[PDB]
Amino acid sequence: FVRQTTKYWVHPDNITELKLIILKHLPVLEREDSAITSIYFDNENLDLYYGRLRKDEGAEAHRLRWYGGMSTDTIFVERKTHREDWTGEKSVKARFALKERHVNDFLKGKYTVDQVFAKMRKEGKKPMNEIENLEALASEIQYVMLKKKLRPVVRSFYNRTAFQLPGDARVRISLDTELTMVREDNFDGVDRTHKNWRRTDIGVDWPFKQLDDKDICRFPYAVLEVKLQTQLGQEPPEWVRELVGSHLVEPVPKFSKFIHGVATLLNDKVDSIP
Repeated sequence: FVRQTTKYWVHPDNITELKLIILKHLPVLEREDSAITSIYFDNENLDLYYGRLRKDEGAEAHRLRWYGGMSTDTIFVERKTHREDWTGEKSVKARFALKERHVNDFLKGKYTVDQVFAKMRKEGKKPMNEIENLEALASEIQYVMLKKKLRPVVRSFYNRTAFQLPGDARVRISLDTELTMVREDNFDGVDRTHKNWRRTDIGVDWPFKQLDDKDICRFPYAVLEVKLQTQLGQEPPEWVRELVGSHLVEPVPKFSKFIHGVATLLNDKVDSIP
């Protein structure tokens, strides 16, 4: 079989109609469970933003992500690294999990790499080479956090719903809704975070009505992702071809939420905008 993954933008007010159509064909796989929140880090010079915008060889993006509501304790510390084609290497994404109570301390170097990985080394369930890999990752994140004086700058939030028939991978779909960016920085003298890795005056309670609305960017689209596995040489189901060819959706290229968030919410601060 051949794979295809495609993303489409959807007008917000077509969401219900779109979900109804999908549900005729694929079933859905508290309301807070569907939340995905990521806190992107950068510094006062927006060094990481510019590095990612320009696609510098080696340009890193750093974000801390959690799935679900505010009782979720597992925080994923994530780093993306851009590699230019000329290197012969592919860009990479990597992450490791941390309990929430260790996040501030880890980022500050008060909770050490050895401490992060002590228990997983003790249980020896993970191959040591993988643990080594994760240690190099954690150390390098800790280092850039300090060296580049990074702090929380923008949050991305959205809800993800997935639709899938068990045992049939011909078509799998996800729908991301409530796409939102929220300021996390202190650049205007407003201390949004009070030394924490994320602001705590909101949770996953979109659309965050309690906040200063200038801190919020509500994205004007939802995102549909369709993944196909098509036996060569058959066709994808007719209903999918019809849907994707309809007025309800439009194909879109790769779009950075980090870049969109900074460029939109801190427009007065950037001197290059996509």
